[PDB]
Amino acid sequence: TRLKIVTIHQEPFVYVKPTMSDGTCKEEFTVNGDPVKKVICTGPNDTSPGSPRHTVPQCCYGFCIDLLIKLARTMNFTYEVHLVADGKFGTQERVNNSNKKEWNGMMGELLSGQADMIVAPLTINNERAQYIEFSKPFKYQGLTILVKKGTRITGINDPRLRNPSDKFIYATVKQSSVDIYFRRQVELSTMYRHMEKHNYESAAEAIQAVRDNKLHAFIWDSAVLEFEASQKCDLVTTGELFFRSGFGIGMRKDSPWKQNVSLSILKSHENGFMEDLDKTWVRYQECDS
Ligand SMILES: O=c1[nH]c2ccccc2n2c(S)nnc12
Repeated sequence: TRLKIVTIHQEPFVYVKPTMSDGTCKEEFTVNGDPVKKVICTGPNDTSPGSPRHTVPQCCYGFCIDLLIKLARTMNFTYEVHLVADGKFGTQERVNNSNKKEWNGMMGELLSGQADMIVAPLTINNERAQYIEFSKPFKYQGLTILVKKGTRITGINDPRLRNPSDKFIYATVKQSSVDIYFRRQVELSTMYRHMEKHNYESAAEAIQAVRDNKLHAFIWDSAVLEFEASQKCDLVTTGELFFRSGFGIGMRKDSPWKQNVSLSILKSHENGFMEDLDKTWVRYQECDS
């Protein structure tokens, strides 16, 4: 009767921290002085490779955890939370050198029944929606560009992007959905020729490169980038959001929970719950002084 929830490590939607020796979560508080709600999430012990605990209890919290808690109380279900084993959101890939394709990441865990519900900043798109159901979006999604403050880029149609040169370096994260999407679009091939020269192994490295003036612009999720930029006085996002969609809760097709998850989200938009989440989680009060 208890739902298996899969989520993924992605601040500020889901923070992942160790439990204490007792197996409890450290008591912490929000800017408003409310207790941070924390759940126990088991997941791959990436922090301690070599540990005899391969799958380890950890403390999860953030925007998506508050939202999970709201859903559970509103729809009266119990749950246990785990972090996706391969650390991925989910793409469809050929397996075993055949023509059979399988989803990995959280998409795969949902389809195989290792998860009953995906609660994460999971981007709604047409290909995913062929295989699962999304709720109404709890938050809107798009890409944006991270730059040093002062750098002016209008957005995706900016000439320094559309007509690239070594004078203005931009990039994204290798093997991310952004990377995979860009590399397959005829319309983006000129941009991609530039980007594949500069793509970074991880978002954190790319963000640091922008601070270090080693990368001029980083193309990534706008929620992640706006969160990161708010921490740093010398970092800003710039240009119009682009390639937009929304984040939704994911469930298997014809799930008995789908309508109720959507109604709960619509209620939360209307009553100010979602806006309160945005206030609590999404932006620093001010840049580091
Ligand atoms: O559903 C997603 N959500 C994502 C949210 C933030 C950053 C990357 C995300 N992502 C990637 S890469 N691939 N799928 C996703």
